[PDB]
Amino acid sequence: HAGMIIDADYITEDGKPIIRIFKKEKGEFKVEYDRTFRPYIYALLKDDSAIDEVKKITAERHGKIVRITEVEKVQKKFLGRPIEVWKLYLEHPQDVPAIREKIREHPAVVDIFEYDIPFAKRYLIDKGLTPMEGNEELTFLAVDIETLYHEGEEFGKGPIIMISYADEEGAKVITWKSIDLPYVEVVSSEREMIKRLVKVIREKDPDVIITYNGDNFAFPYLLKRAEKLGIKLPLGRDNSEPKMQRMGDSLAVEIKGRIHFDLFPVIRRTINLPTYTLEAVYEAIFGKSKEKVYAHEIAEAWETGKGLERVAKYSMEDAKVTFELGKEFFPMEAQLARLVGQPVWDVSRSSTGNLVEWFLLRKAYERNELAPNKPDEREYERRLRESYEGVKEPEKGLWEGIVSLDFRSLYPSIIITHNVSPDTLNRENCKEYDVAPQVGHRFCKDFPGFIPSLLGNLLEERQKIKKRMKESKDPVEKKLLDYRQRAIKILANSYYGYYGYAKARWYCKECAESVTAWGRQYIDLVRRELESRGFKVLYIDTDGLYATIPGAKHEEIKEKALKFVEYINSKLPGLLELEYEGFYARGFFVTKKKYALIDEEGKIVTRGLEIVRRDWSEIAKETQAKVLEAILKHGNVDEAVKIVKEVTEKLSKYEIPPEKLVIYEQITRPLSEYKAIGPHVAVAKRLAAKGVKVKPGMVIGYIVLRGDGPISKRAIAIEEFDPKKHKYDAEYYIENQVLPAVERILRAFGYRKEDLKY
DNA sequence: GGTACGTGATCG
DNA sequence: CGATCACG
Ligand SMILES: [Mg+2]
Ligand SMILES: [Mg+2]
Repeated sequence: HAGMIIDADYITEDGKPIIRIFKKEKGEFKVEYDRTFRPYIYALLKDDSAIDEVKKITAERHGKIVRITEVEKVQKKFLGRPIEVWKLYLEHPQDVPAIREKIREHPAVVDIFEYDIPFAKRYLIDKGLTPMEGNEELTFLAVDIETLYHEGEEFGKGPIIMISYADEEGAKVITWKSIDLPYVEVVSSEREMIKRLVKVIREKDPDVIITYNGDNFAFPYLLKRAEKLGIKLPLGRDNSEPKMQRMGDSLAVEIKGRIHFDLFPVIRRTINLPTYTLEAVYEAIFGKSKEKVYAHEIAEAWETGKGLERVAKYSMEDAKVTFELGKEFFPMEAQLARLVGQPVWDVSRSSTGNLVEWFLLRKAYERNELAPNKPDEREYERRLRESYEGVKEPEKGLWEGIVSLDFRSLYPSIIITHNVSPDTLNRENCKEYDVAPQVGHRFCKDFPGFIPSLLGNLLEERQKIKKRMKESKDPVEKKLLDYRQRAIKILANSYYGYYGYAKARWYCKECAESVTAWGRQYIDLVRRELESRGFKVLYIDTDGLYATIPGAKHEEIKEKALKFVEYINSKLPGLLELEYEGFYARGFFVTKKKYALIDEEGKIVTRGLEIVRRDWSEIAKETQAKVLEAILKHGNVDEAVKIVKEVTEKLSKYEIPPEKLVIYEQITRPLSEYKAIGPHVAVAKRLAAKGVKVKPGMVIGYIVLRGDGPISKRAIAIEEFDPKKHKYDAEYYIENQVLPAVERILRAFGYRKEDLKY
């Protein structure tokens, strides 16, 4: 007796928390309320007698004192050992951060546990509730906005000039200037356009609102303009406004009762691109071109009133492709949510490490296993500093016909068979153990470890799904089950990396090294078997390898490689599996996770080399693209070296246009809060002194001028740069922009920074 | 309702 | 050098 859980949160009523579970039941929105769930933490005491002193600990919050409501002695498992801890109950979840350190402080408290779990996620776990279960069909709406922007303006100065939305009914634009198009709704003002978006969202009542970077652009901007205009945005199903949440240094927006699905973090994790522009992303997924209308063109069309039909078509397409992309990427996010038992909102905005931790926390509750704590700043830094033990340095030069092989589906099987877990590492009075090669870590065989045990169930569940897929005549369940087995593969293949994740609860350096040591025996086997087949291995890392058959035909390399994977998988026991990732026409390798390739369709794929960001000048970005194109598209490293020598000489002779020398960097604080004054801050302070309203979010465009001292004293605001009066710093653009951009790439061919000038 | 991550440039 | 700051 349940529908599909889409989210969960809590509200406070008479100072007491009420859990809200948002559900979709046979097409209808339902909200369930729970007033009975209580927040709690665990305390490990030196002796049971101490509970009388410990239960009397107090804190303060909201003018009122905070108390431990009730105490309960519980028997749990910690570090693969029985443990007795006290469950300390509180009235409100905001009581936990107020009292937890007062409890930890106590002389009779050995340690505290499970004290930083958000209340609604604590509820989902403890109540055994899993989001996104069932065949419930959700509704979707893509939303986008276009704003009037001028160089280096304060966030929200310019009005919103268009709002676009799309669904299965089509893509529409709301604007407040006359545009004669079938999909354009013309209203009287920015205020009436924002009120129309509110009306469209309330009427369509979508379960999912899809945006492209709506967390940082569309919704913060809508909220800023709504504030300036004195209007509300009752977008929540409870009529609440979209809520900005601070995630890192960037934002995350939640719309209560709905799933705000921002594609930007999703696409950034899923696919590898030098830029994540909507146009680049759409082309990568659907193989279709999308036209861009730049901010300066939008401003010119709006202010002049000429060429506005072009701007409205761009706004309409932004919503249309946002809808198509959302429908493409949501199914996998929905199955990952269900698998880890947390809402899509949170899961779509998480790293795989955090997905593993949410899976582990729920599994720990189900297995009565006390969860280890997250490290403190000291421990987190020490983990970042730790050195692991075990591949080779890449082959130099430009290689043709490159085959890509993936090793990742090897590691879950190694964790399971060798019982690699923090609870099985170096156990006292162990009867039988596995010793890791080289590294020598001992893993107890006496009981299955917490992680190996879960992994085995994950892998068995995936095999059952795959078996149901072969035996199914229904194409609808085959589709759903395919996303489910893919979600398990993604989660299982994230465990190896998680053991080494410095913020992990079940962090285990020895576990990660041991998996690396056992894994290496299979990587050495793959390498040897490839090499006896005539293959040259050009690059090897724990993730995979790149190989070619020097001087062979491309179809021969493919055929032999495909035959090779088929053969190795037949020799490797169990679920240990090698995967043929792909083929590349050309490629070069600099170091670990620093390489560049080109496929047979002419698409360039790189890792850890490209500088397509606003804080790098166009001259450096343009030169680097030209160097990569000379190498990968022309197969000519001599051309790439000549490109760099020409650009640097042209910079020396002041032959490069100043527009290609601009650096852009955002102001993120009040100017007095800066500890180190970088060039953009030095420029910003001068603007503020002139009367400019400098605020966090303002992007500073500057050019570095010739002179003595650090660059900060020699940087000028772009609007103040006069080509007649000012002279840019050619040495800075050569040595700090152009050469660093290309020196890593060209190192793969034997050139040093010094070889790239006349 | 806890506030990302890895990585590289520049300051102090 | 270590610290500080920004990108996407
Ligand atoms: Mg747009
Ligand atoms: Mg939430």
